[PDB]
Amino acid sequence: DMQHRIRQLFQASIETKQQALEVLPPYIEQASLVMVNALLNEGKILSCGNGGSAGDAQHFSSELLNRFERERPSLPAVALTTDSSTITSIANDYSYNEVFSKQIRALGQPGDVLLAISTSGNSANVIQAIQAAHDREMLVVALTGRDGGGMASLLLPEDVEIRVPSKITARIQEVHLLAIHCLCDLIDRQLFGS
Amino acid sequence: GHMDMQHRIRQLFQASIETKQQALEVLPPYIEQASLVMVNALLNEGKILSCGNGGSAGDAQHFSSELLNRFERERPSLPAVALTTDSSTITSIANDYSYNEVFSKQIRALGQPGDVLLAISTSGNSANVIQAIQAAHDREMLVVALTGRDGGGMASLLLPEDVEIRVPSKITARIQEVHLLAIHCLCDLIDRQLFGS
Amino acid sequence: GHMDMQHRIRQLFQASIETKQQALEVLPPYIEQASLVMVNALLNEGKILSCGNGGSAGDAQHFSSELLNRFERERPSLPAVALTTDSSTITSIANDYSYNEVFSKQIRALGQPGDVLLAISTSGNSANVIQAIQAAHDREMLVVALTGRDGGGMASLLLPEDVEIRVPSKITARIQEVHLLAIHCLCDLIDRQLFGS
Amino acid sequence: DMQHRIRQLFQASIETKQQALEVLPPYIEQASLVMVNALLNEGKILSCGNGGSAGDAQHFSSELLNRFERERPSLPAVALTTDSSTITSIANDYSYNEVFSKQIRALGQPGDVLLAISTSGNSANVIQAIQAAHDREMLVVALTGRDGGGMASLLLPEDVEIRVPSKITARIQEVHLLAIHCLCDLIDRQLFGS
Ligand SMILES: O=P(O)(O)OC[C@@H](O)[C@H]1O[C@H](O)[C@@H](O)[C@@H](O)[C@@H]1O
Ligand SMILES: O=P(O)(O)OC[C@@H](O)[C@H]1O[C@H](O)[C@@H](O)[C@@H](O)[C@@H]1O
Ligand SMILES: O=P(O)(O)OC[C@@H](O)[C@H]1O[C@H](O)[C@@H](O)[C@@H](O)[C@@H]1O
Ligand SMILES: O=P(O)(O)OC[C@@H](O)[C@H]1O[C@H](O)[C@@H](O)[C@@H](O)[C@@H]1O
Repeated sequence: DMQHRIRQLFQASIETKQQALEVLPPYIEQASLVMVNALLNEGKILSCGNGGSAGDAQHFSSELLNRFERERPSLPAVALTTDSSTITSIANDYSYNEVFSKQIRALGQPGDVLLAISTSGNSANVIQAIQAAHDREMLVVALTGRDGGGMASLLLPEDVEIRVPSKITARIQEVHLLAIHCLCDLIDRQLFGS
Repeated sequence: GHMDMQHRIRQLFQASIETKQQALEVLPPYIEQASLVMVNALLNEGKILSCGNGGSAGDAQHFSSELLNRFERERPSLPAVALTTDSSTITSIANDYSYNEVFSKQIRALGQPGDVLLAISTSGNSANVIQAIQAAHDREMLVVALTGRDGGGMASLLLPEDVEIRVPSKITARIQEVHLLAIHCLCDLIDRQLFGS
Repeated sequence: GHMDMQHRIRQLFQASIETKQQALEVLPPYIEQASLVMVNALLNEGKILSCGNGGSAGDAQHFSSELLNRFERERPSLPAVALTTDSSTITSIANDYSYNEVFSKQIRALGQPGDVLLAISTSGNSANVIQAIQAAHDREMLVVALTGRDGGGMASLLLPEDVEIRVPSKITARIQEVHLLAIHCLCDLIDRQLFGS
Repeated sequence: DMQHRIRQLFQASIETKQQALEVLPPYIEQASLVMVNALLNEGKILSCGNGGSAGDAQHFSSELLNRFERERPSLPAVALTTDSSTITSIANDYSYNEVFSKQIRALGQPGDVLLAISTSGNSANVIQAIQAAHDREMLVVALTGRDGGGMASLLLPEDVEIRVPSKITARIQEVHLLAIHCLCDLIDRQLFGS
């Protein structure tokens, strides 16, 4: 029974990826171009998310700040989910909704990029992070799922949404991780060739 | 050299120095009781969980790292865990439920009878820490509360076996400075009591 | 639309999909044994410690947060602790001694007989994780190792009661993708076994 | 006996502060001006350190990104000690000595400031962080103790050292924390008046 349940999970994950391969590629490519153009212009990338998505935020920032595959220079990315003093104080002093937006308002420079990760598209703090990136004239790459939630209504024409065609948070995170490896691979290829 | 700046810095140093002098007059008894609660917990194979917000979250992990690595003398690592460092845990709990549960949910899972909670707050009024204390009580843990001002809601929740180290100040930055020194004192007393000398 | 980019993305998706298909053929038995080791530890009031480097450190805290908060079903928080999140602890241990001791020193302090170590490495060759396994053994803990390639030095250290989930791939990013899914499977099996349904 | 030991610690801490008040103020002021000038020119501040010093690094970044005392806008600071994926991968892949320097090379922009914290002045990774800030044309504020170690030999004329007159790490960290509150207070006063 457990073996069957595991297979069923592997299979659902495989199917979700096959469904995502049918619609995500163009958005994944557009998002990598948005990020490469920012990196080429002294810009940096900020990432935020909650739970497994906070793990994706820092997964992305480490691939860039250290490396993805080939040896190359560190690239500028900052995860907004890791400084516990900043996060706890903001949430404590005002509200949890401001933990990312408040850092973006300080760190965001025009032309920088915000990688906003949410499987529901409905996390208040990421919705507010997107508003704050817009206030700093930043472009937004949003990794989402379901119907895109409030995050999708905030996206502007230059922003890019990568909406996983799934309603299951765990499946969604699995594609998000793959999507991030694609972005890291495409950024390296674009900046340093194949 | 600029007028206001050199004056201001001197004024801040003096206020930090004076605050420690007042604290020196009332905190020693509490700092000692608190180190004994911690030492007993450690001897009984228990562990210490710490929590706080902002500068206090910095203190929570400063404490944890002093024990897990070392304070001064070379000795084995001691069991402490700061409840403020796992961003996935913290963000998912706050995002799914409420920021008020970030520490308490971890304590309910991790806390064991006889463990100790180091609850840090300069006002004594942070809801998450207040809920952490209630969770430590529900897990039959003792609480060492580092506070300031009038103790706030944290103070009224403390039980007879708990220990409060209330800094005699209303200024958060002054209270944090004294909390850091108090933590260095607890680490020092814990080594003294556990390994002697 | 650009030639190479759309081709490359498709190629990466396919390689991720194929890797999962190969993993689907060999990992289920191990994933199940590993969930049973974890479930037994949790039932016996033990806890799970997780560690790893880079993407694997992300996985270590993803695992910890799934248990401390929730995976899918509403249920009480479960005891897990990622050994990779406390920066004060990690930096002081690496700075004073060696980066190789960052996990092992925490395990020696925190680990208890019957606890479980989730050791994550795509090569199986990270020294700190290798030393973490040796420390879990010294604390009479069982080890669940998420690896890849040929298992590396981590594989040769495993004992008969330990469980290895070795992804059939040599590519780190592919192995991490399968490690994430494996973790979702363990969380799913842990809830199933602990609360039924 | 324990009461006496505690008093002795409080007293040693008080004395160390009194000794620091005799020599630190000019450096503390110079460091706040260096930081204010960077913030006034779209620059940001990066902080790093180990152990209690990593705690100071993020203490500083939170005071700026959230707030110190008065309500004011978030200021740009990034602690390089908090993203565990970045830190572990760099140390794992190369060596622990590169955990900060590698992030500075990516994130550092000319005119930014590095707050490098070390009670000994001799931590390899902070020594290397200072070299990397110099490569990015950044100024350095170094919080140190003892004789300044390798960090002090790397400082350039525009950099500022705040060397606590103590050899005891715990005393040194106590002054560092006070020094950081001074910097936060001076930055607020300079930027938004008294
Ligand atoms: O993906 P979001 O809708 O932005 O929510 C993220 C987190 O709050 C977590 O929610 C649940 O607890 C789980 O699905 C987690 O895995 C998720 O990270
Ligand atoms: O010390 P508490 O009252 O529990 O509050 C802690 C934090 O929310 C922070 O509040 C303000 O932002 C500042 O005073 C911080 O230094 C403090 O850590
Ligand atoms: O998976 P390991 O062999 O134990 O190594 C983990 C990390 O050091 C990182 O190494 C490289 O930088 C990359 O492949 C990362 O994705 C990986 O986490
Ligand atoms: O202050 P450093 O010389 O840069 O060293 C920092 C850390 O390695 C730690 O060293 C010892 O373990 C203790 O003194 C810690 O408090 C300190 O943070």
